[PDB]
Amino acid sequence: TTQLIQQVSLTDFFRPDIEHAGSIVLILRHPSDMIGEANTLTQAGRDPDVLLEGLRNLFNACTAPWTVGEGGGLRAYVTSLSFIAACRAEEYTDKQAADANRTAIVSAYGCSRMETRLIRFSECLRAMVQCHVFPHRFISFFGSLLEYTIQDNLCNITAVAKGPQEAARTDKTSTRRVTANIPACVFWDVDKDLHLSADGLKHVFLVFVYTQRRQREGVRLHLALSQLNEQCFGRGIGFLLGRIRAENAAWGTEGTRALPLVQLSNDPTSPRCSIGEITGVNWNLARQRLYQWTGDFRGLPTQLSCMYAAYTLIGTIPSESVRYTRRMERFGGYNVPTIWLEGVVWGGTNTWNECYY
Amino acid sequence: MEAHLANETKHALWHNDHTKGLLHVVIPNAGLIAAGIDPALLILKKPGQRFKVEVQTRYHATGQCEPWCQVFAAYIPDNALTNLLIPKTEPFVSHVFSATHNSGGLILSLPVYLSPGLFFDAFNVVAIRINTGNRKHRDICIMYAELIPNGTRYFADGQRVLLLCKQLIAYIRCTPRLASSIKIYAEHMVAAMGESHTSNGDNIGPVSSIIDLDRQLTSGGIDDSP
Amino acid sequence: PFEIEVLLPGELSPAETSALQKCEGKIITFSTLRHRASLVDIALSSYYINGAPPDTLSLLEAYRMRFAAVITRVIPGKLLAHAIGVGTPTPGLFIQNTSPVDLCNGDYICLLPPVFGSADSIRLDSVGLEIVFPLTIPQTLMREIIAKVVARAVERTDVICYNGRRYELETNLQHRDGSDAAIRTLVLNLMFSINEGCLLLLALIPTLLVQGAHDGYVNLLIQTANCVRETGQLINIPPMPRIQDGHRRFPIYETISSWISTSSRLGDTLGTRAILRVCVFDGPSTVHPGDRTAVIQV
Amino acid sequence: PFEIEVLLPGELSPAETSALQKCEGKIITFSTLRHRASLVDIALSSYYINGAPPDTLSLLEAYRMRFAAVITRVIPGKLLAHAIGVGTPTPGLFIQNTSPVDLCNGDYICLLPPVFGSADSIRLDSVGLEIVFPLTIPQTLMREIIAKVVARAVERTAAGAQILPHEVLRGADVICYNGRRYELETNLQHRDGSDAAIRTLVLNLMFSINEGCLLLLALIPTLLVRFPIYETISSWISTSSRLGDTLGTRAILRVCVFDGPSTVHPGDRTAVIQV
Repeated sequence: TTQLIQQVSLTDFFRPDIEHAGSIVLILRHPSDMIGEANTLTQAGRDPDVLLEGLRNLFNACTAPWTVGEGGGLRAYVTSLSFIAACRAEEYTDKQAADANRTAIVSAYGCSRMETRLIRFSECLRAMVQCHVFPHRFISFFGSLLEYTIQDNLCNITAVAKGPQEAARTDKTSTRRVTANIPACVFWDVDKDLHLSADGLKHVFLVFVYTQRRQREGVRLHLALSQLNEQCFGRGIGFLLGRIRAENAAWGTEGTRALPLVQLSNDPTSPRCSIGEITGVNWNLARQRLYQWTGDFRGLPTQLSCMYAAYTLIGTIPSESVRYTRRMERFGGYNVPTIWLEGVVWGGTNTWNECYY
Repeated sequence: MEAHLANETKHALWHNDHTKGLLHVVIPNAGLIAAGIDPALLILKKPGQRFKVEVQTRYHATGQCEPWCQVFAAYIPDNALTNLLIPKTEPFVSHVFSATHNSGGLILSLPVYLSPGLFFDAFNVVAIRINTGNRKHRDICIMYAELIPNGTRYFADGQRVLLLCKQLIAYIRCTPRLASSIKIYAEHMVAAMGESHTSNGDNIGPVSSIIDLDRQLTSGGIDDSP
Repeated sequence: PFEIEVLLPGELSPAETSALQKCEGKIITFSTLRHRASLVDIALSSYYINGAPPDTLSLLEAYRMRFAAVITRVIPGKLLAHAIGVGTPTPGLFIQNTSPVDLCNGDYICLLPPVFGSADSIRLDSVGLEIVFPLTIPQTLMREIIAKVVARAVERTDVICYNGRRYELETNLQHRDGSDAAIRTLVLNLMFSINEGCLLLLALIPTLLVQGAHDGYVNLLIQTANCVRETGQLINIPPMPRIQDGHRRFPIYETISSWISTSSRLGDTLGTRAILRVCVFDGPSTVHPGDRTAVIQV
Repeated sequence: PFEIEVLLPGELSPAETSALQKCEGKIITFSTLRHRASLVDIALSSYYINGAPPDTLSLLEAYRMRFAAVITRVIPGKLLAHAIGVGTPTPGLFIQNTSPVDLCNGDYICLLPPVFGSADSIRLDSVGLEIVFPLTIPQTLMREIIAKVVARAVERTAAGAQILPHEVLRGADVICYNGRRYELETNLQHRDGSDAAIRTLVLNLMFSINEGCLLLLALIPTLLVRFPIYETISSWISTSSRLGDTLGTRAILRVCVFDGPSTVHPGDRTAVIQV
């Protein structure tokens, strides 16, 4: 059930630093395909020049423009976990430490043009989010890379999947077993609504909510971990975010006489002439009164306004009753706070089953 | 023509307050030669200026004023008449039709008052705000007499469509493709327009069909009045 | 793989011990998952809370929230059971045709409260708890009883014939704990179902009837559309509208995408997860009451 | 725990062996595997049921109700089947990408033949025993394809029954992959008999949409500031419940592509798993 699959990538969205475990890598999509698909889903409302400007800026900022969009299997299609943590995990648990970690990372990795790249990425993400385009419809499940190697300007890291990774005894790490750790921003408080004991096997879910406000938008890549059923995850998310769900619904309405005589005209006085009065006469002059509704509307977009909750079954645990310990680690050129866990594996499928409210 | 059409939904959704009736008005760009500015920076160049146009009223010894109007538009160079009259055929662009050196165009929103008590006079000047240099902005100021001249051109538009339809029929018939069904049905449709007009006269009659504005913008002002 | 252990209750009765040692096949459900359980949580007295009998909707949502498990063989030394975890093979099990009717091959067996008939009640003489064996069918009559019960719930505020066989049912609805959930979900479905294509569809009834006049596919809709035709003429029927743009605008794609999303959402909410796909060998796939089969994981 | 065998057809050696030499990545599935099976029960000739020829819906439901299995054996003088299962080992997991359409790493396996347009499924009509294999596309790709084909069908029917078609019918719908060209929907005058089964489907879909959007204004206008009127609602609920199981097409097989076979040329050695 375990396979060794490696990807031929040199430097896409990562630096040739010391490899570390507990990293999650996703697969992006070509901007041309997404803009070609969304040119009809935009439905006007915003100027399309900002998207083109953002795409041009991203193409210019990306290294080796002659390799992206052509060639073989060498392109920009993967993203390291460090970039995601620096861009999203900064205002979740402890800001006064998250900002220090981000500054240390951007000072130790780039040290020459890291701030410009970070601001360009932030602006491109804001442009790609404000245009009411969801990129999660193309992301597929990917494995976790776990390998230690180095070469002359080359690095080939293999990936593993669900199975006996910790029991295979590869004898290639510091200890006789493998290392499995997760960052600080992996668990959120749930006892306030789940005071009942979590007797059972817990599940790991990835949550990516969406916001819709007045000319302002943001991303929130949370990581839920609850024993509740999959169908109740959306209800729990809606209940937890009930203070902002109403505001989102009110701000999402962007982009009248009823008929109470039906109950009285159903049985008596029924002018059922939908065939006899149409197939016989031309009906080009008898259409005088009819109904008018005393209104005029064109388009009622509601499906793309109430979508604010999502969850996917990614990652499981071989055993329950997992206990987390808060400790410190010293590695690399700087000491950063980390949380050590045990009995955690990866795998699964990226089956998007959302429940909007 | 796309931004204005998209923005027309706000006017369409309006039900009350009939004192502001939006309509399509085309302003020729012939006066832009005396502006002395760069036309490149007027459509899409170095975004950030956020050029906007506002429309306001000017009363006389009555007080109050209109609370402006948030509208915007964009120009179109390189023979805007060709791309606004002839249907857009960019994937298969070729030597279609024939026209002289045309110019650009613009669409400006001007509210109008409609009510049982219509009334008409020339005592109000419409002020247009342009986000350009205040030194010699080269603006215009007209009264309400020119806004509502009480006239329309309904008869002169009939002959304009005839020339275009004849030209398109000739272009379709000049290429020997498709099948004979199209040719035979076109011939039947042409013959159906008149017995002696085609059998004893002419089918198409290109003679001197030149796309020009000679009898279209000269006569036909007051012709369909009661 | 992993197996749970249940402590044997005292005062064993041979009358049910023989049945357990002979059958070894029964579908059961549980809420609390624990490797070492002595009294579990399947207690009617504990589930009775205040004292009022549970409602059909309450039982349905409780079953949906709770997981499912398959009872494996039982040995006198200790009681063993197999739960449903991840999609991995689980050899060493046994199943039986509990339903009185035949089951098609590759059918996902669900769990429903006994409403089809008055099933036998085995009153255990022990002190811990008692086990009641339900007798229902996964989806065949479920897809009709759910429609009947929701229709009754929405109208408050039978006989089914198949191959010459008549089936009787006994409804029970006396609580309003699920009425709020039902009205909330129906209003949510109604709000998510309205789109901009309905006006265009209603503005095309003459063309639709003209096309169908020489088609023949009219009775298959008019035998049940008794009120649709009446309400068709009681609508605005507006003329052809003007779109804001005719280059990259298509409301049909948006409305079909919204309908697909809503259909997927309702199928996920109304669909119980049960990865049980058996594969027959040699003999026919159709099962018969009174036979014994094996367990196959796919 | 049992072996599977097949019968080699007679007087058809050269052409069949030449086809099998080129096609080494075919897929064979059986509704109920037995010790002895023939080729006259898994072909199109055996799909005739309910006194009517098989249609696209019948093929889709048969594919959904059928299992999934693969084989790997190309011998000019021998042809036998092998057991497929988790317990039974399957050495030599080598498959060939029969579909020339380019794919991506980590896709979902689904059965959807392209009979609506550009099928290009050449079979052997000299014996009547043909096994047409469907193309594999991800769930999102198949949803987009279904949406585009139903949109084309409804717009074509509207143009036919409107006597005044709209000049806009395509707009800008070009599917690419990392800057490529698909060259699809290049024919308009071509006609096929597969459209006789989708008209009823689209009519039912539009009727359901109309009744669902009309029931909102008939019950109570909350957002607006001898006839029991129940048979239509009951029929709509029953049809929705029936279609709820029909719309379920979750993928079962998993694709685990090592590097990429189609990076420079599609149709190469591709890896796959059974997760």
